[PDB]
Formats: sequence, C-alpha cells, structure tokens
Amino acid sequence: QVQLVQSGAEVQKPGSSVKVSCKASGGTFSRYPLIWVRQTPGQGLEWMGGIFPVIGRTNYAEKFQGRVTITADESTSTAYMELNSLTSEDTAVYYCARLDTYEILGYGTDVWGQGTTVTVSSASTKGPSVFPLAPSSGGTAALGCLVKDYFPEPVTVSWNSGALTSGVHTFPAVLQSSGLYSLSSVVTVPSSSLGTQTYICNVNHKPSNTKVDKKVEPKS
Amino acid sequence: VAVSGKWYLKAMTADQEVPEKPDSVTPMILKAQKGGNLEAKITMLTNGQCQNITVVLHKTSEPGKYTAYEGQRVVFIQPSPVRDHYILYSEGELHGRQIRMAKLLGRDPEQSQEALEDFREFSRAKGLNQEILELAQSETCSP
Amino acid sequence: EIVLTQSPATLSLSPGERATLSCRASESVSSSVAWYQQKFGQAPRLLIYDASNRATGIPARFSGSGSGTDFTLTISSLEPEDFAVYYCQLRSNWPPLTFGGGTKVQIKRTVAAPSVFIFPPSDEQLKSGTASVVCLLNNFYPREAKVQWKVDNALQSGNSQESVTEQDSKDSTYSLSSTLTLSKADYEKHKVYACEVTHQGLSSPVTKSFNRG
Repeated sequence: QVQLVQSGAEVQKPGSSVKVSCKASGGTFSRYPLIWVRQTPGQGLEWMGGIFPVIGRTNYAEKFQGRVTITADESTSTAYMELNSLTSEDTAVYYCARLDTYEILGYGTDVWGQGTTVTVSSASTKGPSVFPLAPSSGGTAALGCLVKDYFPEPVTVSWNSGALTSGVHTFPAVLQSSGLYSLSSVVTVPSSSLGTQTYICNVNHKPSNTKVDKKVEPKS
Repeated sequence: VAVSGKWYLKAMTADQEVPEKPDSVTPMILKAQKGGNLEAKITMLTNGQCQNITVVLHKTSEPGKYTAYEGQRVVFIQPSPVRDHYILYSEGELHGRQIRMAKLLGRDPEQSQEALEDFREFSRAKGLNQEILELAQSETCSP
Repeated sequence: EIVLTQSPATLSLSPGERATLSCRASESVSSSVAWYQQKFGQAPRLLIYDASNRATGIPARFSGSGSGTDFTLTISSLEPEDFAVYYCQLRSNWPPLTFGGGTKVQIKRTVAAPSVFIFPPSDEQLKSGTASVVCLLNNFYPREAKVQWKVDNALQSGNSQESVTEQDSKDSTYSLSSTLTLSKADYEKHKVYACEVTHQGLSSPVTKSFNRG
C-alpha cells in the first residue's frame, strides 16, 4: 500500500538550508509516527526527530534540537525536514520513515523513503588530477594512482583497461577540507614484471566527462 | 511466524455495576491470526477459580477499532498519551444486556499514576462514572 | 535522552556459526526495540520489531529476545549474506527513537600482518604547492591497526587521513591507506619521511621510509 518518496539529491554550500520532502503515496501519517533518520558517510544511523501523534507533538533528538524543523502538510500528504546552518559534517543520507506502531500489535509494516543524499561543499563539478604512487626500487611490489581534487562523486578506477583486476584495492573517497574528494587505487604485482609490463590506471569522472589514463613507472 | 505481544491489565471500569471483581490477573497475551484478526488470552482469579478468557477481535476499515462476539460488540484499542500504555473501550451487548467497559493495558505491571489519571479522565468523559479498580498481577492462576 | 549501547562493536564469526548481538538500554524500554540489517552502501532493512517479532519475509534464522534493558539478536547459523552491520533502535509511538552504534558481523580468519609501503609525492603534484605522502597497509586481519607518521623523527598529528577497504571476498583481509598532506615548502624542509605501523600480527612495529631525492 503506502509508499514514501523523497526529494532528490542536493549539493549545498556551507551556511545554507536544505529542506527535504517526503510524499506519502497512499495512506496518511496522522496516526503513524513519521521520523527522520540520517547517516554520516561511513558512520551509523542517527534518529533526528519525528512527529508523534499520540502525544500530539513533534520531538527532536538533543543532538539536532533547534537546527532542524519537521513539518507535514495533510493536503499534499507530504512531510519535510529542514536543516539549517549546514556544515561539511551534515553531508549524509536523510531518510523518512512511517512506523507501523499505532495498533497494539501489528505486522511491523514500516515504510522507508529511498533516502536523499545531501553533500555540503562550495565546490562545483571538477574532474580529478591523477598522480602516480610510483613503485619502489623476485617478490611483490606495490604501485598505485592518487586520484585527487574532484567533485562530485563518483570516480571509477580500472587498471590496464580492466585487464589487471587481481590484487587491486581502490579505497573509498574522502571529502577533504577543500570540499573536494580524494581517493587512492593501489595494486600489488610481481617485482620481475616492473621491467616488462606497463601499469596504467584509468580514472573516469562522468560528471566532468574526464578520462585520465596515467602510466605508473619507477621515478628517476 | 507467531507475531505477538505481552501486556498487563492494570485497571478496569464499567457503566453497569458488576461487583464481581478479579483478585488477580495473569499477563494478557496478544497473538496475530490470519485474516487480519487478533487474539487475546488472559486468566482471572475470582473466588479461587481460574477463568480462562479468549477473545477474537476482527479488524475493521478503521485503525484501532475491532468487532467481537460476531459483530455484537465494538472494541477500540488506542494508544494512551502516556508511554507504553493503551486504553481499551468496548461498547455493545454482552450476554443480552448492554454494557460498556474500559481497560488500561500496559507493558510494565507496576502501576503508573500518570497513566491511571489519563484513564480516569477517559472514563469520566465517556460517562463510566463508577469506581476504577486497579488489578493485582500474578504470573499464573491455580485453584 | 535514552542511550542504546551495542557491544561488542565487532563480531568475528565463521559462516555457519551462531551469532549473538547485544543492545543494552540506559533505562527500561518495554519490548520496544527493533533490529535492522545494513549491507555496505545499502539502505537499512527491518528484521525484528517489538523486541521479539520478525518482520515479513524475514528468514527464521533471525530471532529477537529480551525485555527491559537487555536485548539480543540471534542468528541461528550465519549465511554468507548475513555478514553486515546490525542496529538496534527504540521503535514506538513515544519518543525518543534513538539508535545503537551498531555491531559489525565479519568473516573470521587467521591473523595476517600488513605489508607496508610508503610512496613519495610526485614531482607533478609538488608544483601545486602541496605534497601527498601515502602509506599502504596491505591485506591484514584483523582491522585494528595503528599508523604513525614521522618527518625527521618528528611525530606528526592532525595532518593525515585514513581510508579502509571492505573485507576481501577472497582473502577476507583489509587494506588501509594513510595520506599525510603537507605544503611543498614544509615537505622540502625535511629529509626522512617514515611510516610506523603497529598491528597484532607484527611482533614489533614496522617502519618504511624514504629520503627526499
């Protein structure tokens, strides 16, 4: 039956406000709790607050009290979360959920939205600069590519155009203080093949239609 | 997958004087059934006799509203503004005569004064002016 | 507000073994706890609600129990897809609906010591007037590792970021990258760049270094 459909993704500049929406297709949230949860990249689920009809009040977590506003419009069957004074640490995924808690005992048929990604940064679409992690100078050797200073995500790194997949380790991106992401891809290879085989990393940033292929050889 | 919940019957009142009063009550056990229905089981100690009660509640279009005894009785089980408490209000025919009943259900057996006062107000608003009886809880009943 | 504590934070079990996760509450929460699963980079999925009841389509393996303060999720026998993060949450008509920090169920394997590698910055990047020095820890278990940067034996702090891979599907190991970021000027002030790694699998810290030029 009931379906929660959130507003789309948003890239917001520090100091700004974002208001995410949550359209309930079918049913109403006049009896069911409507909550908002968020998840800082690579961290845990944080309950932000919600509408609690049984107490006839909207309640917020102490961590968010005052920066966040949760409203609902019964005519549009929609609910909103407005976060104020955004900082880089409000970069996260925001969910809305209607909880099946009204009945004294039910089937637990909760409904979650798809989630809204909000990225806080002053950066515009820039493709990465690719720098070599040059191998060191019969055993294993390590090389890689530093993919640095790009917005937005995502970036694809492949090696030798998909040819090298074994021993490859592309790390997660890290949003830096610059508001720009950086990432590293590395690979272990036999030392003997440093003379014979060339290693090229293929960095692809679709947002900026950037394709860089960087060859990684010993430095001089 | 026997979906369920354990509740305590903490207080009760009615419109028609029914001096017959339990001395003790067991946990009320709710079980979800097929066809959307909901079963409640409880045991009541009266005069050293264990009365075993089972009621089947059929769910309606309206949430929190159930029919019982084959449509002849209407039961509303709605959450109280007080935490982990529900108010049951049942109007209709029982054994031929009209009676209305109210029950406070709770997760903790320990009486909550906040919840009792709300339950009082509910009762008084509906006109269940008779005395509200708090019930003592025991895990099992035997002769 | 009420606090849900999930301990342990990581559980290392072999596939097919039983898993027992805990979620202790600061106060008494009466059968109002839900359990969620979250696979990497995916949305949370409801498993259990009202402490003990399983949601629709949830395999029998998953069982919840407990009342008051102490609650338990039991996976009778872990399947391969059950390795993930589980969260407990207060789920009720009445706030607050706070979450636990979560418990990550991971694949158990033998200790493996990290292979350390240090990379100097490129001549190309140094033009930008910044420098990235990278330390790679490769294919190690368990995840707990410590990296210390040393520039001319001077312990660095606050100028590095770490990033870690997910458990390998084949090795079941982790790898980790530490990037020390500094100005070309600061970089060219010093000679010895070093990277000291402490890990369970190492009887003594491992240091890898280069001399600029």
